[PDB]
Amino acid sequence: ARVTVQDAVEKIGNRFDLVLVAARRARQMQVGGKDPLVPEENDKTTVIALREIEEGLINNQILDVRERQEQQEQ
Amino acid sequence: NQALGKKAISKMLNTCYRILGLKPTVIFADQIMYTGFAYAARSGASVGI
Amino acid sequence: SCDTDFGVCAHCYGRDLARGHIINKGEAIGVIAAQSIGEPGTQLTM
Ligand SMILES: [Zn+2]
Repeated sequence: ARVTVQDAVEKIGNRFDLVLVAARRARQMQVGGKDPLVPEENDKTTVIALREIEEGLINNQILDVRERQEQQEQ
Repeated sequence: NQALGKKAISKMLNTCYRILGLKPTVIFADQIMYTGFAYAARSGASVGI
Repeated sequence: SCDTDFGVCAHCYGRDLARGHIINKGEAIGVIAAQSIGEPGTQLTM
């Protein structure tokens, strides 16, 4: 779990767009059709998305390109 | 190296935040409160007549 | 003297006091200012 989101905040620094990005990632991982890109340690989807953001592996641009690639595949 | 009278401790936390960041200052605040409680209890400070 | 329309420039308003960095866009600075001014007052001697 993440007691503080400062590490995730400095990756995409707005403290406001981070909430939207994490909400989108958590929605993807929760409603189905997605699997976590970071090892899952019994914690909920919110902190998984936050840790993916903090590790620098999830961002808005790459989320958009992944959605575009999924649309192109279908 | 002071008496830490309710103001030096506040400045301690402020300098820790300014220089180190947020996670170190949160851990520092938790440790400060733990050790302060423990040693205040050990001191046995009591008010008498 | 923000000189902008319907808002306040992120630079003309200094860094926010809650965080070290400069204030990001979208923060509702008016409500924060009003609450900060009105939080004392229940202790002002009148
Ligand atoms: Zn301005």
